[PDB]
Amino acid sequence: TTYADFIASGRTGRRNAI
Amino acid sequence: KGSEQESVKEFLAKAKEEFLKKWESPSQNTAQLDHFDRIKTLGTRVMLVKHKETGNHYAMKILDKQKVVKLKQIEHTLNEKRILQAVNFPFLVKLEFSFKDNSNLYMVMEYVPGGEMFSHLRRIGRFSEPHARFYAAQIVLTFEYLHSLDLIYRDLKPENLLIDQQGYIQVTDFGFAKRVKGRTWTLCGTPEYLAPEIILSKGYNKAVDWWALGVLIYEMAAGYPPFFADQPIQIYEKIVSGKVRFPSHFSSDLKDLLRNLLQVDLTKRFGNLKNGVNDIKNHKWFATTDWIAIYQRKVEAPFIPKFKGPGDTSNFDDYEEEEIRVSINEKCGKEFTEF
Ligand SMILES: c1ccc2cnccc2c1
Repeated sequence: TTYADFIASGRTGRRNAI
Repeated sequence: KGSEQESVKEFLAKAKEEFLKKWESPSQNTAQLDHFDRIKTLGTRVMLVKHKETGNHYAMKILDKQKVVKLKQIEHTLNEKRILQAVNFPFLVKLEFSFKDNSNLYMVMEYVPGGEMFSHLRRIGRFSEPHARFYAAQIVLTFEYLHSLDLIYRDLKPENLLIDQQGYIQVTDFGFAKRVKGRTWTLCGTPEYLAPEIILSKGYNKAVDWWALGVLIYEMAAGYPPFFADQPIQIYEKIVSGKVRFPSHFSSDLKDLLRNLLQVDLTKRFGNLKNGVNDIKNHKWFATTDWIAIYQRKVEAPFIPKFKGPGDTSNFDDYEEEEIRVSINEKCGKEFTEF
């Protein structure tokens, strides 16, 4: 599932500005 | 263009007269560090503090002048403070004091105790469409306000949206906000939320905020952003590709709104057409929204954050605490003279 893919990704924490 | 639109127009006219007065004559040096007791770090920095003379709690953003210089953020930081001290809207966090010392810049804001939308969204997974619509409507009005003042916000994301004790949103962090009547060109924002015209190094305008609204509504309703990957370059490739996939629980109205907001063609993106924000406010997905009631905070919120008392931070993550050191020598005085 796309949710499962998101949850196992490296970008589920707070995201910094570039 | 009826009576309701004329009232919005007149409201925004008065708002602009008030904004410009403060824009042209900014406030400066309205407190000092030892007016506050420092309590706890709320984000990274922003610290919870207590004002000694009143006993009020505030959120104090602290910027190290030397680090601002190294990151080439001098003008953006002057933008942030000059804009924040001049705006006034229900869904914008209020700046109460600002000042600087030898080492740091300080912006002391109203403390919003309910936590970042980010924390609640990640924990619950996703918001229902009525829930997401409630929050989205507040952003729609806030951008209508900011854009009418020639302001672009440029960093919309759940991390920057706080929930107050009434369950309503307060927008924080104006670090990339800019007042500009033409186009601008700075590569800035957060990767998941960047419009394609930013990634492709074109001139761009306030339409990037409406794209970012599209990303926000999607992330609230799906639980994950429309474009994600493990590395920023992979995110950018998805953003510029021109395709978006929706969860199967998205309503038909919601998908149609998001296809018009997440529109790579600037001549077709909602918010940027002849009807301006009214293409958004009159979309079928917003049919149940009473925009005046939202502005007046008369609509029942989806949830009220837990409140254990004054000064409690249980709706925020814990962060490592660092000293606030103030050098005996003034740093970067000329660069920040107007702050
Ligand atoms: C960052 C983190 C927490 C906050 C709480 N209240 C106001 C502003 C804030 C900014």
